[PDB]
Amino acid sequence: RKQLATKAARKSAPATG
Amino acid sequence: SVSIYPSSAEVLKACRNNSSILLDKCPPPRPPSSPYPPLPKDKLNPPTPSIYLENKRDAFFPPLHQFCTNPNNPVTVIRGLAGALKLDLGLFSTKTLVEANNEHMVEVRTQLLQPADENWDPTGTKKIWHCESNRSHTTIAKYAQYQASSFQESLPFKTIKFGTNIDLSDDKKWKLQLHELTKLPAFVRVVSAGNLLSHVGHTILGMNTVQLYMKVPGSRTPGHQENNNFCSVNINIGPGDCEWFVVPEGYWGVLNDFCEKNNLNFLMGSWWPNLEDLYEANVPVYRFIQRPGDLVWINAGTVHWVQAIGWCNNIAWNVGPLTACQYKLAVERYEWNKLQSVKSIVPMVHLSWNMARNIKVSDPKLFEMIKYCLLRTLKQCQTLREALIAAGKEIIWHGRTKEEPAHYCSICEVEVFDLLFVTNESNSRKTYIVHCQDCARKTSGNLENFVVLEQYKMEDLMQVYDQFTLAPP
Ligand SMILES: O=C(O)CNC(=O)C(=O)O
Ligand SMILES: [Cl-]
Ligand SMILES: [Cl-]
Ligand code: NI
Ligand SMILES: [Zn+2]
Repeated sequence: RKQLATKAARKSAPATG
Repeated sequence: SVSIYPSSAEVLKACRNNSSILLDKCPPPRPPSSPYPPLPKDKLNPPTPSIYLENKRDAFFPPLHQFCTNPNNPVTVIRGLAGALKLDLGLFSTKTLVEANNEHMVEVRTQLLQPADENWDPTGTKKIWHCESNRSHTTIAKYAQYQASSFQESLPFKTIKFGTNIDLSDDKKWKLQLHELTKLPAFVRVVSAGNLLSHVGHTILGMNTVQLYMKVPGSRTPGHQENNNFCSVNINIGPGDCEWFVVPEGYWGVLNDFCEKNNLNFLMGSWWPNLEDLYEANVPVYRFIQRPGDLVWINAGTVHWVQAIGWCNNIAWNVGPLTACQYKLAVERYEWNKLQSVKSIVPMVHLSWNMARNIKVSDPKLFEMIKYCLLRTLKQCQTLREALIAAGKEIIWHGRTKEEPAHYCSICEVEVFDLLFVTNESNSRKTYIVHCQDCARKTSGNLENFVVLEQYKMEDLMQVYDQFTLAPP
């Protein structure tokens, strides 16, 4: 069964650098 | 009992080519103009809706739930919540957390210590909206030393560090912490049958799992609405206080315009409103102090920003009441996010289908909104499926595993429901990258190097759709 790349959905704060 | 929606069989036969079943074209989401009627200056500093708990029974008083979700109340502060429930806030003290998981990952924001409720450019020349907040990472042990030693030192701007969005998601690592939170009334619990986010079926970190904040004075969370406009629950652990600034959902268009005018992105940017600008624009601002043990409920779509006044920790997560208002605002933001190329971390299509599987909905307005979403997406899926077969493009059964997350387009970040367009990751024959239909076709006109995976049996979706009917009250 094909393996799909994924990223963990996550709440996070803005960043400016 | 009147049905206004076609059956799944009728939807399917419509897609197989005469008359239309629905418009399908829809006014594009947009930011609201300043609310009408305008508020006079004497109404721009309203008191915060408050609940004063004394006894455990007070917290489980049913009307409390309805007070918090009332759309006219943008925020509710529930005073004395920890004390009423006899919650052991000590389980979330810096000392206790470090002892539990000394090496735990802590994301950090480094910021300038700004005076009062203001935000000045680094030279201290002029107030600006841009909020300098730079990312780094540390351990809970190291941030703890910084916080604790800070609390000793105290007793043209300084730099401070803020431990933020620390994930307390692992029940093995935080067993006692998380068990303590099951003492809460159902409507603010991280997990409950009445919480839409408990029907997602997979983890969204910080939304349906707990996040911790470790703060020193001046630590700021800049202006935002929650992801997909879900309500937020926040408990201050202490020992110090936090100050909250809140603007009603209806003014989010006005704040959006302020951001743009200050060359900042409303949805993704880092911005700290100038209260004097808001006052001149007749935007009302609720402002209050959250003490240790006080719970803050941020209603759906409420715009807010926060700063620590003392040294303290907070814990927080999202909840989604089973209401037309919450569902409407979540869908609106999902659609606006698409237009803005911003990822919705709540996969509203995936979620709506789970809601349809799991929840008997008795409110006609909410029922109609959900079924309308099912209709639009069922039609989109069948239409695409028919097109692909007409093109002789094969559809490979992929299915879903228990708890599998919703997938998103690696390019535009839109949720990709049911039919996944996948092509190999660079230099890999093992790993595949999900694309939406549009993005797949712009890489390959005819989908040459793409495979189409199907996650749900169409017969399954058709059944869920047909079985989703208005429940009796
Ligand atoms: O605690 C903070 O600094 C930020 N918290 C929130 O924005 C929230 O709980 O919704
Ligand atoms: Cl429950
Ligand atoms: Cl599942
Ligand atoms: Ni928030
Ligand atoms: Zn895409």
